[PDB]
Amino acid sequence: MEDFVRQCFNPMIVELAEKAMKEYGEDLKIETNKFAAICTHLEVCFMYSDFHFINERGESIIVESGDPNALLKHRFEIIEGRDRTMAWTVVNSICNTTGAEKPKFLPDLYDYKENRFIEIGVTRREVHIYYLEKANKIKSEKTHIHIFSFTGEEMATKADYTLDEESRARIKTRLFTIRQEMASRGLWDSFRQSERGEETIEERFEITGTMRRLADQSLPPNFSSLENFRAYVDGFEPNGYIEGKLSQMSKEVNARIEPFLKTTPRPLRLPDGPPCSQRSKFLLMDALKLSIEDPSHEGEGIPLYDAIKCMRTFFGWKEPNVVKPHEKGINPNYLLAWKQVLAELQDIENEEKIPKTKNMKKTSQLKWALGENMAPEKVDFDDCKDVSDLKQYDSDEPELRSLASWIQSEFNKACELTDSSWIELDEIGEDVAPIEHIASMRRNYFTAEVSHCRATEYIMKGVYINTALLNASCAAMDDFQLIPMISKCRTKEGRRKTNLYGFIIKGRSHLRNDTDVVNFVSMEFSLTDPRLEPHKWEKYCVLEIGDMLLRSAIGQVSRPMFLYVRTNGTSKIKMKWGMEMRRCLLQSLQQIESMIEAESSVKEKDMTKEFFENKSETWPIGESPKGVEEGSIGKVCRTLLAKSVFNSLYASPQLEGFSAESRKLLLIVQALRDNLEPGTFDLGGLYEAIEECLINDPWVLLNASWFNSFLTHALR
Amino acid sequence: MERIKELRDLMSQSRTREILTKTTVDHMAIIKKYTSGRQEKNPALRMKWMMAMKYPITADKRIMEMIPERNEQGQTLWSKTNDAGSDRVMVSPLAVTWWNRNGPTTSAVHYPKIYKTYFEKVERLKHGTFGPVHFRNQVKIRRRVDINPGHADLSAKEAQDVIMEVVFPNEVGARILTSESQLTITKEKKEELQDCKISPLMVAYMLERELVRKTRFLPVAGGTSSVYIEVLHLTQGTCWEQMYTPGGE
Amino acid sequence: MDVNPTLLFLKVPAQNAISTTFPYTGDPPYSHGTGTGYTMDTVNRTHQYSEKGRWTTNTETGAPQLNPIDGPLPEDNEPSGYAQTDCVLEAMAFLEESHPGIFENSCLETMEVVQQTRVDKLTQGRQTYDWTLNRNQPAATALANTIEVFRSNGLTANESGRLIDFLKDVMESMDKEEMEITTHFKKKQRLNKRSYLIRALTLNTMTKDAERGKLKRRAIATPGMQIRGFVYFVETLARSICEKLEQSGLPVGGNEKKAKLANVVRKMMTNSQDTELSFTITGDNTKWNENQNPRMFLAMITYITRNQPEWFRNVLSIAPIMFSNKMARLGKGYMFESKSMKLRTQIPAEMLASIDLKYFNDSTRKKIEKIRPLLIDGTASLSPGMMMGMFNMLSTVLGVSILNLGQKRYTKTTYWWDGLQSSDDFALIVNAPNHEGIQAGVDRFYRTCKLLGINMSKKKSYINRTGTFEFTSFFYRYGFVANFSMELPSFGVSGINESADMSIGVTVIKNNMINNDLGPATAQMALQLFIKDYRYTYRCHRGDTQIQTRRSFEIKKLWEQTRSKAGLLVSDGGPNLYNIRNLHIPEVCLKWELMDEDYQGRLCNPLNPFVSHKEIESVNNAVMMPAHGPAKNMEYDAVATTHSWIPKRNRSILNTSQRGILEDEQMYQKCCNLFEKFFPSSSYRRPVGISSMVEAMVSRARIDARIDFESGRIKKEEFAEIMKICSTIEELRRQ
RNA sequence: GGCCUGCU
RNA sequence: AGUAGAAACAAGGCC
Repeated sequence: MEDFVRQCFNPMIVELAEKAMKEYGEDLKIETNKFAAICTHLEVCFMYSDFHFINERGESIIVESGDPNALLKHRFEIIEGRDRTMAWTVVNSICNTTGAEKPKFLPDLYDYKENRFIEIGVTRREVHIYYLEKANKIKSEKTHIHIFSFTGEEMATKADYTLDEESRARIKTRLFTIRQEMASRGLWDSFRQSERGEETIEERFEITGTMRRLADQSLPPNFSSLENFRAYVDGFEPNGYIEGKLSQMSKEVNARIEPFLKTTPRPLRLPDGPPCSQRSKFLLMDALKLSIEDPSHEGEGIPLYDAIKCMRTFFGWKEPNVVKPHEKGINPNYLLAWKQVLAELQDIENEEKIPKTKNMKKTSQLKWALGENMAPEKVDFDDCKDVSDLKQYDSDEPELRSLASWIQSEFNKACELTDSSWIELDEIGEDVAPIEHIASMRRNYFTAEVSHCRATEYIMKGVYINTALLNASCAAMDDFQLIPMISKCRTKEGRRKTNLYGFIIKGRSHLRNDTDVVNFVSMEFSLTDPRLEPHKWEKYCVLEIGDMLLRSAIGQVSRPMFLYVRTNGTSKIKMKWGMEMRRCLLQSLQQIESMIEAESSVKEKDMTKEFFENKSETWPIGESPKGVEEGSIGKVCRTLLAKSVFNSLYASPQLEGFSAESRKLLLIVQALRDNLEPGTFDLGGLYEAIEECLINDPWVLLNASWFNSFLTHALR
Repeated sequence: MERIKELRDLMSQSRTREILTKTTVDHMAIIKKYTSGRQEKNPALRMKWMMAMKYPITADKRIMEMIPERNEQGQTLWSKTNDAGSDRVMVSPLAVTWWNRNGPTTSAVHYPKIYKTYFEKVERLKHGTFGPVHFRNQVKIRRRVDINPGHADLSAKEAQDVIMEVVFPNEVGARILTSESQLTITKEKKEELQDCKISPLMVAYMLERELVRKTRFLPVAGGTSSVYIEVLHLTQGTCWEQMYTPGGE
Repeated sequence: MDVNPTLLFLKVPAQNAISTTFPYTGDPPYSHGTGTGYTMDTVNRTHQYSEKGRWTTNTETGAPQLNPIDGPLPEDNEPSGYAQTDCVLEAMAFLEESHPGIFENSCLETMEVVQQTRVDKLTQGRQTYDWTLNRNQPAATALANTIEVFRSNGLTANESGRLIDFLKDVMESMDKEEMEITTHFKKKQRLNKRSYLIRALTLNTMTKDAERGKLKRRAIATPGMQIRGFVYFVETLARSICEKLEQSGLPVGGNEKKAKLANVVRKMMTNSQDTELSFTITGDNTKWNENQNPRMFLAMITYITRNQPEWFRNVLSIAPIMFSNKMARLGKGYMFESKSMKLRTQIPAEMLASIDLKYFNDSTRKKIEKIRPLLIDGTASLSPGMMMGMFNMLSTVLGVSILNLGQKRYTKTTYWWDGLQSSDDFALIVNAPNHEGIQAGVDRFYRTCKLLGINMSKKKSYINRTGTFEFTSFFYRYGFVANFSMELPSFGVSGINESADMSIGVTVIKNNMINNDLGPATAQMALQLFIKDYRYTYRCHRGDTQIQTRRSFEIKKLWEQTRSKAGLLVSDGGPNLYNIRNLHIPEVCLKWELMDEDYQGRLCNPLNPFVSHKEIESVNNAVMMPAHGPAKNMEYDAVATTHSWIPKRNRSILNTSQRGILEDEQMYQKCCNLFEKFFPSSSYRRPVGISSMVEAMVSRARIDARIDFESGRIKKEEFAEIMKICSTIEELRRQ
């Protein structure tokens, strides 16, 4: 039958009908009479629509061939011959522009004169039944319907026929051409009734070929095919198989509970080796401040001018000389770098306006100090294979180092009060609710407690230094840059003040990965002689740069004044995390506020004021040789803030591992102290897990010592 | 006019012609998401790192013909170098602030009508009345509650057809909404937003947010009302209760 | 006196101050170089935990595979992957018996979803291993490349737009003699059957960074695109199953997890009378993923899908069949340094099979020597067990089956147990009349776990009396206690954009106040610090200050120009009006009534060249990877302002041979923008159909010109011009 | 010496 | 040298 559509109809219509065939997903080889019927429907749609044009009037202009002009409007514009999505697109667009009603089924054409749709259907059966059939299929329709049938008859409601009658003679001539051409073909044994509305399909997902063999190799050891295994599974029913293997399984497979008593836990062993060194990016306990007493705010001002003005406030400069060498570098380079920094600072002082940011010369001194041109050149393996020295990067456990007493004192003095306010908080919306007033009062109390704390000063120092370093690295990637360490505080009298700890020289910072390292050299003034705790300054070079006179009742001290100079490095991640050190304030004060709220849930009243003023209640916050010492809530605030600050400063994988594996043991010990009969399956394994995190970090070793002390004081 | 004209210009060049011809409508989404740009793992680190560069943000090419290349002192506002995989050009953040001090101005009177949820929140809070804070242990029990206080009793898909018919009346397809509540919602949000020119996509998104009901599991103590859950952070705490009555009531 | 914070625990219980034990204020550990060492170590460890299995050689991939299932029962407490098929089938049968109708229903909904799912659902995924280029690429890019290759090779069933048809094409590709791929350096290369099989069965290995809570780094894996559809269907089934199990806690959030934990502890302890003792085990499973054999997941799913259409069973079984034969790419490689000659070199991992061992240290030398026998075409066969939690939900199902197997109806003894399982972590409440009963119950639970290939970490687990325990960093002590140290890293600028960052910060403060019991004063301090960091990050200072920045001039002139300066946004150098009462309001709407109409109009102008919206999914959704958890998405309330710009892209593609991808990106985006202008609903609802672009665009041009004349700007001249231009593009597409 | 890139 | 820690950075590539 398909030979007929090969022969007669034009290409355009046959591929339109083929795409309509693909539309609903049925195959053309099984039933083709539908293809012919609907392609004839589509053909009558065209032949009825084309050759029919309109101009600004009604009364369509009919031309056998559209002449070249702007007057190519089509009388009837076709609906079908398009995908369902576009057919409904045209339906909705016509409804929204023509203000007509939206039909629920697919029309075939639209006309302007009568401003409505045409649903053309030419069926094998006579018209006077198919018409009202499709009419009762369509609900309350104003779209006019018109149908032909092979006998040659026409019909329509309203007795309406919308265009010329010679066109309809055309239609029925086409119709009988179709008819008495099948006459030569002979199809009416099924042509009248060949489609009955079949819609059914079964989804087929068959495993075959290579993928089947893979299925045959992904079974238990004693199975040969997926078919057999699935049959076995379907036939499988529970018949007490877990019990049999449990009985047969060796009894050494057990989870015996070892009781956890007061005498069970042993102190954590600390590693032994050379004392632990300093790792901070700046001096914390041995910092010195040169000040100007200016009225500018933290960010307000220009760095270089402030630094120069602060440094001019000090008199007593001496020619620098080596006091304590780096022990691994070239100290003369550090000396020359310091003198170069001074010289270029003067050079800025001379000229017209202090630059906002200064670049330094790339001398051999800072070329060595900043580690320039030291990365091995990257080459290909095929060119370097016979080199005996060629091997992997050194990948082994870090060097072992024992704890020293300097970190303990540094933390002790990091929780001490100061003679300045190191936090100038921002603005918030004016409090409107009583709860907001309570929150503001609490916040004011904590700010009064923590602002005068060395932890806040360290927070500001780190934030400013890391912000400046990151910005300089991102801006001046190539050229070495000078950045004075600046921090602005407020005195007890209320006068604002600036403080200059020293200088940082940032080097080449072409940082691609988050782990890539930018090297800088840090110089900081101090008065602490490095000849008393040399092991804490393994990586520092310390010079003697001047003498300071601070008013004291013992005449006047006239102390020496040294310069701690070192080469340090950071990374994008480290800079970003060090510039978010202000969340240590959060951590600490959230803990304290949780304490206050928990206690106030007992007594139905806010308990902040008496906690902060009466200072009756105290918490164990340290141990003295006499015994455990307790301090007021403010001291707890400062201690927790210092702990968070040191966590942010000495952060490392060792800290995370020890924190987790020691929190586990802390929970076990707490369960013991709560009389909850705690038990363990392998306590030695937990101890070994904790002890492997303690390698060389001073902070984690101090935490381990604190944990041992807590165990000793606990378990009683 | 224009649209078909850049269509013809695209089809003029062979590669885009092939892309238009062989690519089917269904694959639309795939090729639209086809990109070499990986999704950032650490957005904060790079936002703090990129903002230290010059020309850290991106803007459409049209910026080159509305904002001058430099400001009064000569600080550059935009660059003509296009982004990696787009025709947009990289520009400095000042071009933002500049646009807020001398850029073109319009009538933003209809934004309150579009962003109905947020302005309703503001109105509800502005007329609220606070009360005394009572300090006592709160037994916070976890419950499933509806957070959206303006949901019109419609699901995501249920209101999606409404949203299309309100914004994209022609792409609705087969669906013609039966429920009369949807009829009235369509009528109201059609006559209300008849000429709003913010964007079809944002209008649809905000209509989805407003009409679609959404639910989440939260620790609550008292309240349980939609209007009382948006301020759950302000009325309920660990050891304190703050009596509150939104402006709606 | 020496200060010691830990001594604070002598007065404050450990859980009431547990936040102090979370050093989440410093930089988390990161990996620096290759992850090849970790990948090799994981492969060797997975293979040696199942050493007593039986060896075979796959006839298709030619790789050695180790099957330990039904192997000898363990005789020691060391980890073992010798799961027994009959035991696990019986466990699943008991799970079904205790929950009748679970499998049949879940299979019904899964069948519905599978037969109505679309291909585009695969684009909604993070990095995936594209085999066309042998590298990780965004899910959409890899899917597009694979579809292009399939269409070039003759597999065009995916044009039906159905994920099931895409999987049919994927499987049909397995039986092809020779496929063709494209490489740029374009060159067409031919892949034989075995090479393509291994490329489709392989995984890409990387090192996990930003992982807090352990000293050593780990390795993670990413699969290809051929196997992700089957994984999606299997995980859909597993999620539908677990949603019907109250003992599971994987498909829920955190608060739901806490609620279920409280309910189970109350149920276990309350029902226990005075005579019965109760004990809670806070258990962690050692080597959870390395001991889960994909064959056992195949067994579980084929038991689940019994009495179901065979096509459903086949499509759900394809995934574990491929995992059982999965291969793993070793990794980036190894970098060597020579200090004598002062140079460095980078050898790819694919050379580990043949490269001499003189360059490697003792540990790496032994690892390579042990893993070499499993090396096939630069990748190692990893049949014995899963690599990194790809089947999280099925593992949770197995754990829930173990938990339910002690409902006192199967124990047949006075003791019994229950609890909650979330993959790699569990809490087990066991009750028994005497300590001997508790010991016997825990021993039998451990033994049954060892029969299913699941091991309990004795070093990271402990048992106490009920009332105090831990679960996924949630510490329960007669009621869950807030931590607030897990969410600390999320208190900074997110890094999306100005408005997005502001809204996300305020919303995070609000949420942590609601959930994590953040205090009022602490919340105010957090708001202040966040505002400070936000202003210092975006160079948007108050405007009344003299802080010179790259943006302080325009901000200052805008400040001096504005009359009501209280309405200026913090992004434009205005005061901050936020407070505890205003944390749930966007900044634009909070300052709407205070803004000057000129500034208000300039700010919220639709014609701004900065705002760009792509799809309904990416309107106000921000992907923030939370600390100590999987990547998560958040809805943030924000108004589309001129500050909603999107930041610059990487731009490093210009120096790589893969430079043509940018031109393809630009052309695809131009075509997509044209289509959207032709089809406005393209973004909100993704278009569907089987026609091509130009057909729809030209036909809609026809119709829209027509109707927009029937009322609108068009004119006959223009309408006819459009009609004949449509004809012109038609004949152009003809040729 | 000149120019390109900074998660590809 | 320095940062850092089971492998890396201490710029890369292209002419």
